[PDB]
Amino acid sequence: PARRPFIGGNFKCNGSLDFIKSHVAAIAAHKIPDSVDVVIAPSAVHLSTAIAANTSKQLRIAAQNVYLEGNGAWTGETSVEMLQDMGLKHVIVGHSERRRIMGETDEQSAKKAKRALEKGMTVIFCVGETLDERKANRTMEVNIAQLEALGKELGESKMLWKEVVIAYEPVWSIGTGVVATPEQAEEVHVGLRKWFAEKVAAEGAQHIRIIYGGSANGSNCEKLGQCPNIDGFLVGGASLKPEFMTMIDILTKTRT
Amino acid sequence: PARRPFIGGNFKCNGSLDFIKSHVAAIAAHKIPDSVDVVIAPSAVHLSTAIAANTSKQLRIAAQNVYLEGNGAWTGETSVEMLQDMGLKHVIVGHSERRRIMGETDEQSAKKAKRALEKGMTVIFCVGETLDERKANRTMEVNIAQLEALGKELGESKMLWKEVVIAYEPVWSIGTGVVATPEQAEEVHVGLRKWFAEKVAAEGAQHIRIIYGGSANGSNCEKLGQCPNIDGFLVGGASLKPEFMTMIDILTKTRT
Repeated sequence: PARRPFIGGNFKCNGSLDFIKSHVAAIAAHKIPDSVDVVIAPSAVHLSTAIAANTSKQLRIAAQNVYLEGNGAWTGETSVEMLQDMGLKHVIVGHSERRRIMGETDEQSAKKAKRALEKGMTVIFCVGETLDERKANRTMEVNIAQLEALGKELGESKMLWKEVVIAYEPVWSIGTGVVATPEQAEEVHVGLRKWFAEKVAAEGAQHIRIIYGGSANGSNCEKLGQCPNIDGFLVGGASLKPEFMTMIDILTKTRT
Repeated sequence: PARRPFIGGNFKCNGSLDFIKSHVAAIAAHKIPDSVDVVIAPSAVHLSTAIAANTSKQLRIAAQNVYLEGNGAWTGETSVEMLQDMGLKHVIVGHSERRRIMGETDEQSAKKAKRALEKGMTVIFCVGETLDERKANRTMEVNIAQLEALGKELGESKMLWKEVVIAYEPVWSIGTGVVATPEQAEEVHVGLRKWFAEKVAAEGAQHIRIIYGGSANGSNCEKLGQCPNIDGFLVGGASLKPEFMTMIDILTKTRT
């Protein structure tokens, strides 16, 4: 059985008010089919501007991060409550920039995800290995460890996992212009799906979306989208460009 | 010679869209004199809502945090460029919640501050010791170390320091309802001003604002404001309440 395809655009720390207005309008003007989930994640200060600019009935706005506590004395942090008050359904958790550059631990990412999921959000949960870890032949060990941390907070819970979208982004592919080959990406996605079937649920493994990120763009996404276990993309740099819309079209054509 | 008094309200991780609209309107309706700087720092997702609600010609909106890189691949982070594009002049850097709970290092806080100052922002730079550090009689050593980290990035630079407001908030006073006595606070502020005179500039020490935070509220702020070296307040919990306006009035009456 199959999955609703998913494409997310992570703007990261980019944008101005004028850009958000113009780019969100451009995406919203694209004919987005009802058969694919399309989500964009502007920087936190731009979320309300993006929501106001979003005239699409399909496009959804997401956050790039959320904290693991509710409202309270957490200077600089955003709560799930704040995001839901703004009408958001989606949030990115555990992006490799936060894990590897900003010191977000496996347990911290897992706790953020659990809190968001328990409150009814859809979490795009990111995992991935560094070039060093892949050279050491620890690719699956690393990715599985990141997921087992979420598993520790959610276990086998049903429908905690229902609204998880796993995003595999090899760290060596992020912003480097070095995309994983379809073979390399599919191999990891197969491994993640086997892990899910074994440690969570066999039926659940058939339904969970596992998307690929890391230098995914309009030129390479068709071949990735043709891989049985790659349900779509988490797009960084290309999400700031008109080619993001081309990717939506390619994903639709290849997987619906 | 003397200082323009400064009062900042840090909302921390609190608020909904409706609250921001209503509370910013309430503050903006207060008669704020031209003689005092009054700044409020909503959560990042609420900044644009607060800016739209702010009809005051005196009140300024500030951010609670900013990253130490420009725009780029920093998922979950906000750049100085983004804040300036939104028209903001002020940012809180090095809040003790970020230092002590979220692992922001002295050097990281210093680098954030330097970047913001170089771009023309006013930085509310927070320092403070824990109860453990004070028990160990290391209060001044800790606070000075946090400032020397900024000094390392700015040195004796003129007018890098011109737009710094130092905020002393003993960690044991944050959200605990245990305010420092005027005697305790003034003693630290004297120490910080002596440090500034010795390590930065004697004339500069006469002009830099050093504000107190940590359970400051409408009931205790007059006695603090009467201390020669306490130029105002960084207000947490009370900034979410109507008593914030009472504090503005008390600060004006005591220091102008």
